Amino acid sequence: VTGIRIED
Amino acid sequence: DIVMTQSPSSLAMSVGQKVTMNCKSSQSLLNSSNQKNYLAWYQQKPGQSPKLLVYFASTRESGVPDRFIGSGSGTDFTLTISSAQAEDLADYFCQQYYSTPPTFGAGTKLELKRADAAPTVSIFPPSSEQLTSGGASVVCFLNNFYPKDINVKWKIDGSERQNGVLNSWTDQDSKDSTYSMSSTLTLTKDEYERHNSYTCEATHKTSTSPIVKSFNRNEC
Amino acid sequence: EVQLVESGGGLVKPGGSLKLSCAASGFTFTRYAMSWVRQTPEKRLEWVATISNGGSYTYYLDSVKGRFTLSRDNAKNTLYLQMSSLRSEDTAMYYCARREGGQAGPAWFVYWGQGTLVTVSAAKTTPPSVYPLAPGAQTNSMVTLGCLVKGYFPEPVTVTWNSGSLSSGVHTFPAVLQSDLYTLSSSVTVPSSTWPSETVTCNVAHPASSTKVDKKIVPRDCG
Ligand SMILES: *[C@H]1O[C@H](CO[C@]2(C(=O)O)C[C@H](O)[C@@H](NC(C)=O)[C@H]([C@H](O)[C@H](O)CO)O2)[C@H](O)[C@H](O[C@@H]2O[C@H](CO)[C@H](O)[C@H](O[C@]3(C(=O)O)C[C@H](O)[C@@H](NC(C)=O)[C@H]([C@H](O)[C@H](O)CO)O3)[C@H]2O)[C@H]1NC(C)=O
Repeated sequence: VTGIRIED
Repeated sequence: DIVMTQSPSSLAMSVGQKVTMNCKSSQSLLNSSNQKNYLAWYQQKPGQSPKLLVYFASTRESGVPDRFIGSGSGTDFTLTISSAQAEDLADYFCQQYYSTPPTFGAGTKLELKRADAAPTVSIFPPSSEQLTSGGASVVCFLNNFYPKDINVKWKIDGSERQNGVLNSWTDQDSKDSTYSMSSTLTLTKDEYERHNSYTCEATHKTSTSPIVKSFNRNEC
Repeated sequence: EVQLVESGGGLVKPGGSLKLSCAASGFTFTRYAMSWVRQTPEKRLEWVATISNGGSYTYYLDSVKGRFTLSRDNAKNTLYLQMSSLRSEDTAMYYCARREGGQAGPAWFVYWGQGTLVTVSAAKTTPPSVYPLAPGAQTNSMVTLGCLVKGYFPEPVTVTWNSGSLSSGVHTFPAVLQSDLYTLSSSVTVPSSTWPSETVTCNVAHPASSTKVDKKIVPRDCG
C-alpha cells in the first residue's frame, strides 16, 4: 500500500 | 497540490429559486478504476463548523436535504440547490481528496437577492483628540447599499492614494439585506496637515456617476 | 452520537509552542483516521495534518512540515497536535475531524469539532483609542454620526450607542488588523432635528484592558 491511513 | 476554483465568490438568491454553484480543479479527480470522482461539498453557517453535504461528486450524506444536488465529473463539478431556502444561506466549499494534500476552494457565499440600493456615503475628518496624539484617520462610511460590489477610492488633493487605507465589510443585514462598508485612511498628523483637499469617492451600479464626498482641511 | 472536543488553543507569541488536544466520543477511535483542518481569518479552509488509526504513518501540510507534530493516543481516544515555531500565518481556527473513505489517500470529513482558536501575535494588551466622528449642513433629513475604535489588542470591543438606546440605524463594521493592533468603526444615523440638540454617546468597552470610554459626539468647532 502507498499512502496508507488505515492499518490492517 | 491541486487548485480548486469556486465560481462565483458570492451568489444572490431568492427563496425557492434553483441555485447552481461551480467548482473546478486543476487536475482530474476521476479514478478510472472505480469511475468515481473525488470531490466533496461542505456547508458552513456563520459561527458553526463545516457540514458535509455531498461527497463523491454526487453522493449525498445522510440527513442532508434532498434539494442539494451534486453533479459533474473530471475537472468540473457542480452543486445545485433546487428550491433554495433561507436556511441554506451559508458558505459552500468544495474539497478534492484525489491527491495529497486535501485542498479546498475559496468558498462561495450564498446571499439574499434584493432590489438595488445606492450607498449613503458620509465622510468624517480626523478628530481633534486623535490629532493631539499625532495621528489622523479619515473615515468614510458607505451604508445601506446593494449589491455588495463597490469601488471606493481615496483621493488627496486630486491624486488617488492607496497607502494606509483599510476597508471593513459588514455581513448582509438580516432586516433589509443591504451592505455597509467603512474605509479608513490613516496617516500621521504631519502627513494630514500637508494636504488640503480630502475626497472619498466610490462607484456602484446604482449610479453611473461616482458618489463623491470631500472636505477641506481648513473648511467646515 | 459522535463528539469531538478541541482544547489547548490560545494566544501565543511568534515562535512560541502550543499543543491542541482533541477528545473523541461516540465512535471507535481505533477504526478511523483523524485529521486537523484550520480556517484562516479570511475564511479559507486549510488542511493541516492527518494521522493513521495506529499512528504509524503521519501526513502533514507542506507549509507546516517540521514544526507541527501529530500524535495519537488510542488508549484515551485523544488526538494531539503539537505546534512549534508558530508563525503569524498559523493564527486560525483549528478543527478536529474524522477522516472517511478507505485505507489509502485523503477523504472527506463528515464530523467536525467546534474548533480551537489559535492567535499568533506579538502585540501586548493595549486599550483602544476612541475618537468621535462628526460630519464636516443638514443637507439630508438624516445625519450620520460615527465612532472610531483604534489600536486595541486583543479582541473584542463592545460598541453601543447611548447604552443601547440607539439600536435602529447602527452599523458596526468588523475589526481590521493594523500594525498588530485592531481597529473598527461604528456608524449611527439619527434624525437631523435630534442632533446636535440631543446627546449621542458612543459607548466602547474593552474587557481585556478593562477600559470603558463613553464618547460624546460634538459638532466640529471651527472658531
Ligand atoms: C503512493 O502514493 C502516495 C499518495 O497517494 C495518493 C495521494 O494522495 O497522492 C492517494 C490515493 O491512493 C491516490 N488516488 C487515487 C488512486 O484515486 C492518489 C493518486 O493515485 C496520485 O498519487 C495523485 O497524485 O495518490 C504517495 O505518493 C506515496 O509516496 C510517498 O510520498 C511521500 C511524499 O509525499 C514521501 O516522500 C514518502 O517517502 C517516505 C520515505 O520513506 O522516504 C515515506 C514515509 O512514510 C513518509 N512518511 C509519511 C508519508 O507519512 C516520509 C516523509 O519524509 C515524512 O516526512 C516522514 O514523516 O518519507 C513516499 O513513500 C506513493 N508511494 C510510492 C512509493 O510511490
